[PDB]
Amino acid sequence: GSIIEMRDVVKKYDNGTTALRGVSVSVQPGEFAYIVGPSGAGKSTFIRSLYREVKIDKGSLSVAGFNLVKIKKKDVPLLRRSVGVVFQDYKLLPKKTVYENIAYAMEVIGENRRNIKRRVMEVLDLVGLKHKVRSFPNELSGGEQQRIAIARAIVNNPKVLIADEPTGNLDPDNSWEIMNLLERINLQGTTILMATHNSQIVNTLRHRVIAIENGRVVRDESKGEYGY
Ligand SMILES: Nc1ncnc2c1ncn2[C@@H]1O[C@H](COP(=O)(O)OP(=O)(O)O)[C@@H](O)[C@H]1O
Ligand SMILES: Nc1ncnc2c1ncn2[C@@H]1O[C@H](COP(=O)(O)OP(=O)(O)O)[C@@H](O)[C@H]1O
Repeated sequence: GSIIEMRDVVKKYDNGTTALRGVSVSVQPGEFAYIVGPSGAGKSTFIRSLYREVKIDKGSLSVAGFNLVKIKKKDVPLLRRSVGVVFQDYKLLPKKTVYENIAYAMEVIGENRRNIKRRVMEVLDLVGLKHKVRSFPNELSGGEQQRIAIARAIVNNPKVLIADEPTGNLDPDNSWEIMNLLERINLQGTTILMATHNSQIVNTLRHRVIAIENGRVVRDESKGEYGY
């Protein structure tokens, strides 16, 4: 069974621009897929629809057992605990330590504090930065910040991780390091969809490629080339 099932999705913004014009995409647990296409094709709109940051107008969309047409605002946090999200600009909170930035994504459950700490240390070890637990984001390189943000994204052990240009603000060396981390997370079973403009990454680390142009899927292929 699918972990993401999108059918005939249409999205028109308030000013009238139709950003998705009938997109259908099916993703199985454990897949790694790149989302590629020219500026304005609708990649960001597609990614945002997967964690309900944008609401679809027509079609259907299910993610991790959540019906994103039906889900109420009050339940989006629950969805966010099954879908981790990674951003091009990392979006750490600059006044919080590394520990606080990661712990913030874990829901408080009565006590929870000691359990939260063990899990924060687990994901820090997964990304190789346990020695930064008390650091602030400014003390970290861009690559280190994105590794911390990825630790935050997986802190609830989600089955899906969505990334919008996760290496777009990183230089080449750090871009490859972040790809290695994402691939390691994927090999453990997590489904990963990531939008990207990095032709060298897509052409080298071959995965499923979903190409969008003018709001429609034009190509969907195993181990595909970047094609742009
Ligand atoms: N015409 C547009 N084309 C592309 N992106 C847009 C457009 N209008 C708004 N945006 C996006 O939305 C952001 C601003 O959101 P906006 O609709 O102005 O809401 P608000 O001002 O209430 O926060 C922009 O930074 C951009 O990312
Ligand atoms: N908030 C917005 N309001 C109006 N138009 C928008 C908004 N955000 C994006 N668009 C437009 O919708 C289309 C798709 O944008 P986007 O999903 O960001 O594409 P991509 O990520 O492929 O560059 C573009 O024409 C863009 O200008």
